[PDB]
Amino acid sequence: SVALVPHVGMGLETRTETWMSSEGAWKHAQRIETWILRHPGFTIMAAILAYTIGTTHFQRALIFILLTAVAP
Amino acid sequence: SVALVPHVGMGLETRTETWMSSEGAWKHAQRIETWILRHPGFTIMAAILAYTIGTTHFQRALIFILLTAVAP
Amino acid sequence: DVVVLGSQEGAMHTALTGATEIQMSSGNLLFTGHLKCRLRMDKLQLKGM
Amino acid sequence: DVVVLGSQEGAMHTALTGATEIQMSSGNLLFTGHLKCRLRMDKLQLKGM
Repeated sequence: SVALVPHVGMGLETRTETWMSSEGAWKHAQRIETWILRHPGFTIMAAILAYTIGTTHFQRALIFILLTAVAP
Repeated sequence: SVALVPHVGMGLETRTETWMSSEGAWKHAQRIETWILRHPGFTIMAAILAYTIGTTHFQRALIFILLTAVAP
Repeated sequence: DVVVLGSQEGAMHTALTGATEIQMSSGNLLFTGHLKCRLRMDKLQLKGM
Repeated sequence: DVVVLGSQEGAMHTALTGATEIQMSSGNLLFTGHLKCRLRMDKLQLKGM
């Protein structure tokens, strides 16, 4: 809805503290960890698919962290 | 905020309709579509970085659509 | 300085997608879901026999 | 049936994460930004020589 597309990377930065920094600076990193520790089986199975799709370890960790990131 | 975690994969879905079936089934794809049409160069750079990693076509396309879908 | 942070009514009506509405105004009347029924029909007449 | 969605105020306050707050309750006074200013100080003596 309107509470998505949150007007983040659009230039316009200054020295002044914005509307939400230190509140919105870490909201995704908290809701992802909450979502992982209340939905673990998709992270195990995403580690299985990421270990399957990918030859070197860098793209395995990359596909793991992107597949973990795309889920809400 | 609370407008995230949108109660999607929770089980509990019956034959009855939910609160925003057919108005929440496509808001994610419309949001990503208008985001790409407002921000093309990250999708060009996502194509470039998706191409140099991924020594086969499948994980190039996979890392491309995941890197597209992570950024709002 | 401190500020209040608005109303999350329409923000949470966005959050309640995928969650089936019930009717709690007078009684907690649900209108979703199912139940399993074992149906024994040993004592049915036919009304026309 | 047709229902309204509700107050979008707090969701709008979530939408503005990354918008620099100004005030316009009186005037339109910004308190952000900058300007490149060429300072030209020719006739600037010392007051005390």
